[PDB]
Amino acid sequence: EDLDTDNDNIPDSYERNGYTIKDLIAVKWEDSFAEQGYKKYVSNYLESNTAGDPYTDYEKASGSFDKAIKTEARDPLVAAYPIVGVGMEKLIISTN
Amino acid sequence: GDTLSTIKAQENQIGNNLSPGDTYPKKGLSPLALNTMDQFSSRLIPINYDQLKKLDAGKQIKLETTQVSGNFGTKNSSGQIVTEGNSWSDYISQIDSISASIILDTENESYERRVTAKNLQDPEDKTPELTIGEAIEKAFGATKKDGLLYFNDI
Amino acid sequence: LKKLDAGKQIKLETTQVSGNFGTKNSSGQIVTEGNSWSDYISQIDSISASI
Ligand SMILES: [Ca+2]
Ligand SMILES: [Ca+2]
Repeated sequence: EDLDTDNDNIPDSYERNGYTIKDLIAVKWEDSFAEQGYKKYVSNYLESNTAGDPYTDYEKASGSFDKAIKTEARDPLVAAYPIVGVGMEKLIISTN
Repeated sequence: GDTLSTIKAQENQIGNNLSPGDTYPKKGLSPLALNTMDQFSSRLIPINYDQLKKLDAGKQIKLETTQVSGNFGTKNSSGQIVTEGNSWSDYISQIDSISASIILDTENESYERRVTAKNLQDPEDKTPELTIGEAIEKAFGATKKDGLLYFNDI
Repeated sequence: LKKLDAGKQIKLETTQVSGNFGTKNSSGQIVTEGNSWSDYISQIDSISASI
């Protein structure tokens, strides 16, 4: 419909059933889109950050966010949260 | 294999300007010294005793540039160029993630360019698709005479 | 030091702690700078029963 509770750019019914982003606009998903390479997205219709990451549902779905984050992060249900670690290679001791 | 130290450039060793193809210090000037380790240029870089014994026996210390910081310039609400708060580290990864690197030696004068490459697995990527020849022609500004590319005369 | 090497132990007591909480700014971005807990610690302790 035209209702919008979370006040993102995606209507609630589209979030409930399914939607895909084309021409920077969210449209109702049809099963014929899968052969063109499109994807089907579903997310919370009462929230603006379904996954908890700083980017919203419309930003993630449309890819309007940073271009160095992976494609899998573009669906609203996966968080774009980096995992950084530190690994030691060698140790040097300078006797005083 | 031992990294003696990693030092960021303090206020003494910061280049105010570096044009494409230029050099800091400019051509005709001596190299700048880098002999301070702390943040306020109050401490000198130390080395061990075994490291010094290695050094006086002929071994050489190599220098590796891991990363480089810097700013770029744009126009504010007025006509004044402002280069404070603008950084390149915000765009380095985004540029590297969607571009193909091309280099060109041409007798000790290197050129490095990045050209946008279209993703064929994304139906919503509208960036035009280019061949390798078109990318080479665009990046280096080479001209076409008889179906071939000449940089200036080569 | 002479006490310490004779067997006595050092006890550690936490007198107070400091930290910030998260809230939404004009955008949808969580900000946790300047939102301290020491402003509300006394107000919460003065009208509440601890369980
Ligand atoms: Ca919505
Ligand atoms: Ca939503």
